[PDB]
Amino acid sequence: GSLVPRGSMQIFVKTLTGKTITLEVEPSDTIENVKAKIQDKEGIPPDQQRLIFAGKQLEDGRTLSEYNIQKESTLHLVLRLRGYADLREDPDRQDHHPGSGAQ
Repeated sequence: GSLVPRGSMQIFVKTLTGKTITLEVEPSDTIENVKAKIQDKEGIPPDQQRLIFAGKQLEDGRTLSEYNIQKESTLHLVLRLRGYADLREDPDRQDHHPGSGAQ
């Protein structure tokens, strides 16, 4: 059971049962996008997923830069883990940008 990340982001996450899932971290990366990383590990829904930082749980969904919070260290956010990962058929899309280059 091993898969390769897309954003090359790795973090430490501990579930209630003890399971561990790799999550992405960044100043401009909020739980909104992070949900795509954790979803590939177990597939836990961010809508119900709980965010626990420094033992304190939260709910709001903002960036570390805007919320000035420390999530690029140790964060554990998992709701009723299950255990389901893979290398194929995972939550990941293309990070391309628009063109619009006329003469």
